[PDB]
Amino acid sequence: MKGDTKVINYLNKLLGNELVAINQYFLHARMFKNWGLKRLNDVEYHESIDEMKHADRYIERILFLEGLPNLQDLGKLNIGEDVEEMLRSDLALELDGAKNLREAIGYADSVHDYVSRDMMIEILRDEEGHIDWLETELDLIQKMGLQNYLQAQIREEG
Amino acid sequence: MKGDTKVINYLNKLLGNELVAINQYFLHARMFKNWGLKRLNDVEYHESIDEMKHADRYIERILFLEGLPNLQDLGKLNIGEDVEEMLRSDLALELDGAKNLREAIGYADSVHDYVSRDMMIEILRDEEGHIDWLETELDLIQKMGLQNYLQAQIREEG
Amino acid sequence: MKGDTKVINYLNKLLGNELVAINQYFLHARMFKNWGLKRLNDVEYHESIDEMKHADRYIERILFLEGLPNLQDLGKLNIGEDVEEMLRSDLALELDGAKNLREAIGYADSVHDYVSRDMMIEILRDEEGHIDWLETELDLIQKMGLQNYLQAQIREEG
Amino acid sequence: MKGDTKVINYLNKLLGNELVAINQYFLHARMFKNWGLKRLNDVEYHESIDEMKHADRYIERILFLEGLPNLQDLGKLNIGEDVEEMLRSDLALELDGAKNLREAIGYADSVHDYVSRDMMIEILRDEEGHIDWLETELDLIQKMGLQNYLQAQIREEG
Amino acid sequence: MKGDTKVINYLNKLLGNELVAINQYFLHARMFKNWGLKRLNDVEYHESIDEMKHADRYIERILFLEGLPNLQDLGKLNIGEDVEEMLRSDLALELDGAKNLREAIGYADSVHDYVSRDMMIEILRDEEGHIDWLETELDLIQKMGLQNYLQAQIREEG
Amino acid sequence: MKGDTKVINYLNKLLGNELVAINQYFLHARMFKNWGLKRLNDVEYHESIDEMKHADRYIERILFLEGLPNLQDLGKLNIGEDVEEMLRSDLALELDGAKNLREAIGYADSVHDYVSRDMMIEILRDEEGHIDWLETELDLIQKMGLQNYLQAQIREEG
Amino acid sequence: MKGDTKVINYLNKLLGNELVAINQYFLHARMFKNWGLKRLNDVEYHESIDEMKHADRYIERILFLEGLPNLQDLGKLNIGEDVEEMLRSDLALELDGAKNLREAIGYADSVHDYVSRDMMIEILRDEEGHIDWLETELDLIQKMGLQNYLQAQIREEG
Ligand code: HEM
Ligand code: HEM
Ligand code: HEM
Ligand SMILES: [Mn+2]
Ligand SMILES: [Mn+2]
Ligand SMILES: [Mn+2]
Ligand SMILES: [Mn+2]
Ligand SMILES: [Mn+2]
Ligand SMILES: [Mn+2]
Ligand SMILES: [Mn+2]
Ligand SMILES: [Mn+2]
Ligand SMILES: [Mn+2]
Ligand SMILES: [Mn+2]
Ligand SMILES: [Mn+2]
Ligand SMILES: [Mn+2]
Ligand SMILES: [Mn+2]
Ligand SMILES: [Mn+2]
Repeated sequence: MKGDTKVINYLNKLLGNELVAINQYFLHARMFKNWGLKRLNDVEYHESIDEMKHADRYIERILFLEGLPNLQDLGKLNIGEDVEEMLRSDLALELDGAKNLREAIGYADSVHDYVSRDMMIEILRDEEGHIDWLETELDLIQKMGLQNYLQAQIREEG
Repeated sequence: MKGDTKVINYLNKLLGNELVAINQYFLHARMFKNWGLKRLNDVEYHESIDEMKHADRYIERILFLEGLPNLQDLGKLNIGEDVEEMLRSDLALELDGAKNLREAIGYADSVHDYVSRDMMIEILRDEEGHIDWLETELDLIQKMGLQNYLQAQIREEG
Repeated sequence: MKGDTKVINYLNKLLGNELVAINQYFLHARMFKNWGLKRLNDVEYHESIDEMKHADRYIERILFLEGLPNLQDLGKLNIGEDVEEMLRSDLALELDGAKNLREAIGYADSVHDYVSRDMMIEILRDEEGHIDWLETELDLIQKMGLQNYLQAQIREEG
Repeated sequence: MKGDTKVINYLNKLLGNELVAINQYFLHARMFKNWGLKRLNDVEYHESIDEMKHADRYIERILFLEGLPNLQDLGKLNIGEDVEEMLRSDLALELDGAKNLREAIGYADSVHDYVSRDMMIEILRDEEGHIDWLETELDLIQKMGLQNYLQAQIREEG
Repeated sequence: MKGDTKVINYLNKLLGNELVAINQYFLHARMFKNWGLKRLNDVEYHESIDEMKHADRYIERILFLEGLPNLQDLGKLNIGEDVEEMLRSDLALELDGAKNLREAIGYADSVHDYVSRDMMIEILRDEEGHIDWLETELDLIQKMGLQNYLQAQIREEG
Repeated sequence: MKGDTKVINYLNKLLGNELVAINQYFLHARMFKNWGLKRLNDVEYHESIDEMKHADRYIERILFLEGLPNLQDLGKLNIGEDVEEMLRSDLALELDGAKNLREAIGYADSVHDYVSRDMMIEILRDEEGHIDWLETELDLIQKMGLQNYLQAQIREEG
Repeated sequence: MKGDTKVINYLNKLLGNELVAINQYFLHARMFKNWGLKRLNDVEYHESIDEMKHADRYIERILFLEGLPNLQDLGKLNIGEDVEEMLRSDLALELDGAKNLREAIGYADSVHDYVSRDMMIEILRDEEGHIDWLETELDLIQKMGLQNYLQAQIREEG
């Protein structure tokens, strides 16, 4: 079905954001894994899989709307050297994505693409949830201290 | 454990190949899906997941060997406009990867990194398997004709 | 138990026929498999296993009758280059075997070896069944056309 | 996929070895069976089926590598007249096959056909296992004496 | 089957390494157990059992190859007085074994003993895995501090 | 808890005996296995595991009693060249161990270490049981003759 | 049955020791419980129940031996004010009981009351086990520090 051109560009810009989040969350998960920090490996791997699934939703909507998914442009990953710096790059990436999402949702709404808009509010709701996890971890590091925080990651939660 | 520097570069060059195969196989799967070609969507999606799992094996080996995984450089995707052109870009990508793998396996062997070498022979064995599927499909297109070939893709196999 | 010498030679001549049918049906099954023609791989592999089991019945009867099984002389395989030519070499091999069987059954009967005779009528009944499958396929190729025939082989029957 | 010509010849030379092992192990199994030596019939029949499955692996690899399987040339079977002579022909055949395999594995490795090479190391591992069984039986015949050895074969093991 | 003499010596040298690892890992497990450090007792006991099973693989290969297993020469155990010193003697023993293994694998390969070679790459892969556990523990001790590290060992993981 | 010094030395002398029994019973089991003598492999492997478990009981008692387990001194193994010679070295080792145990039990009793004493009477009871098996086998070899005895070992008991 | 008078007095002296251990372990369990230290409540409550069951064994043996159980004399409880002081009073009580037990076991043995003697070696074995737990806890308090030790007691082990 023929979509609005500027909705298709927002969808590609947003898909482009997911492509860096997938790679950055996946490499952080495996870095935490290699350090023995199992709980951090499991939560970050899951966030990686969520972004994978978001990228898949945009690829499919762009194709239905008769656009072309751009999987060729990868933005700049910010890895970090320690646990706290790694969790802050992630919080910062999420905060930018949420910002681009707010803008795209408002545009899709103004051109009456209500289905693309609802897709994006669902993805925004998942991003606000990752933002909540990252903020609480970063605070817990300050409150219990890094050595206590690292000790809490070596066994997995349920 | 400290790995050989040139083994760590081969592992990153190879990881870099998987990153384009993941994106190119995933976008081809979803293009076939949008066209109604369900069987082709299912096989190409599975190949995408295999490359995902290969990329994960290299990320973990590079980290143990004390190197840094490069998830920042994405090579050039070659998408294609029709079914046959899409399957040929995939066969060509696989044929190059197999070529780089043969070279890396030989080097890892000469520096006695037998575990990195065996990991790569396993991945090479999976790639030869994707090469076999792609070659047979491309031949079947010539033998039964494209309209018959497209008709065979609209329901999924088991 | 001491068998009739000429019955033991018919049994070896017939065993010799099964040894080429086993190899020719097995190589055709794997050729069809490599071409993507799964239904043809499954039926020809099964015919190969039937001939295997026939060869086993003759080996055991020749040994009871105090003869020596000849597994050393392999006749000339006629492979074929395409689907239709491959199925016609098979039909032709079966038609010759059935001819040698008719002759051996009549001889075993005239020397009163009724058990060797009944063994051979059972094997003849299986060969007439392979002849029926091969003839119907060769006719279906003419009636629906080769491209339609090849399309029907890519998924397996039940 | 196009294979190295000399790898395809080693694969055919090896397939040719399996074709005599299949026939020689199968006829020995049925000879032991006719003599009442059930345990020897069961182990030799199983070795026959293993060679069958090895021959199938080579036929499929040669076809993928774009060669032609040679199922037309059967080498010379060495049957034997008694139990010990029969088991020694088998040990001798296995010892030759292992020798040709060592040579082919080294060549496949030097042309970087690591998947054909690994296939052959797996088959070599099964052949070393048959070599172990045959050597132990031949020693047990000397240690307990032939009449005791024959008595041990009349019921099947588990 | 008659093996290469120098392969049989590498196999005995390597068996000799496993005999000290078995005793050193077993005594460390029981020392950690006596100190209340249950998680460390369980992981080190399991490593002890792996070495037991490796020693068993070499004993059986040397016997098939017609050599004699040397279970009479025990090298020098390095026990350690505290947790960190104990884990570093283990890391150091593993690093030496891996070094002797790399050398033996290359020799077995050059004499074409591909089955003894593959046995050793499998054992090398298990040793690289123990090396990974030991390195991560030694780093976690530095990152969370010894009192936090000791507190994490008093209950067992799953 | 602080143990008596001479009790801790008896416990180490005894642990030292178990370390040769473990290695001598394990190598005899695998030699019988390689010869085809399965029943003898299973019983001797089990005796090896019992000694393993005895060595573990002494290591743990010495540690509680505040001593140091000596796993560094391995005595002289007496392997043997044939079945009967191998079983007699085992009977002789057991007979010595039982002798050292009788002496240690009496000493532990005189210093009132009743728990170390009871541990040792339990281990003595297991050793008298291995002595019974070895004596009966050695007699059965004389009564039925070696060729009959070897024939009885080729299948496993229950 | 009429017992030896001095065996009956040792049995009452020992029963008298269990009566203080029951009360001291039970009050310590409930004190740890009230402080939130659940793991310490569970282990000390179980030790209390073991002493209960020991007191029951002595009451029954004294009655069979025709003596009178003395449940009227309670010795002096040493409670303690903090966690470490409480665990040391317990270790000290156990160490005295073990001392009286060693003496009684030797006397019962010299008058040939082998059944009363074996009853007491079983109880001694349980007391050495409580001694092991108490010593390891007291060391863990020094090694991980009291605040880490108290944090580890707030959830129960399995
Ligand atoms: C173009 C970007 C990618 C897309 C669109 C994508 C999509 C997916 C999807 C849809 C799944 C299945 C999710 C589910 O469980 O329901 C998946 C799984 C997975 N992906 Fe990706 N992925 C991408 C990139 C990557 C990369 C770079 C890696 C990193 C190595 C990766 C690793 C994985 C892994 C390990 C799994 C789990 C596979 C399994 O065992 O099932 N993916 N991905
Ligand atoms: C002397 C000729 C041969 C005889 C007498 C023979 C006999 C047999 C028999 C009795 C079986 C078991 C049939 C059943 O399932 O009940 C069998 C299975 C089989 N044979 Fe043969 N065979 C012969 C040659 C071959 C050859 C040349 C190949 C080709 C590679 C082959 C491949 C197989 C395979 C793949 C199976 C199935 C094995 C399994 O997975 O169970 N056979 N054969
Ligand atoms: C010549 C060296 C040794 C060899 C070849 C050896 C081999 C084995 C094998 C094959 C097993 C069974 C593994 C399984 O669970 O699958 C085993 C178990 C065991 N070994 Fe050893 N072992 C050796 C020395 C020792 C020593 C010195 C000790 C230390 C006291 C020991 C203690 C044990 C224990 C406790 C088990 C578990 C037994 C059970 O409950 O099943 N082993 N060993
Ligand atoms: Mn997202
Ligand atoms: Mn997110
Ligand atoms: Mn790949
Ligand atoms: Mn691939
Ligand atoms: Mn037939
Ligand atoms: Mn037929
Ligand atoms: Mn074979
Ligand atoms: Mn074989
Ligand atoms: Mn090892
Ligand atoms: Mn190891
Ligand atoms: Mn013992
Ligand atoms: Mn014993
Ligand atoms: Mn008590
Ligand atoms: Mn107690």
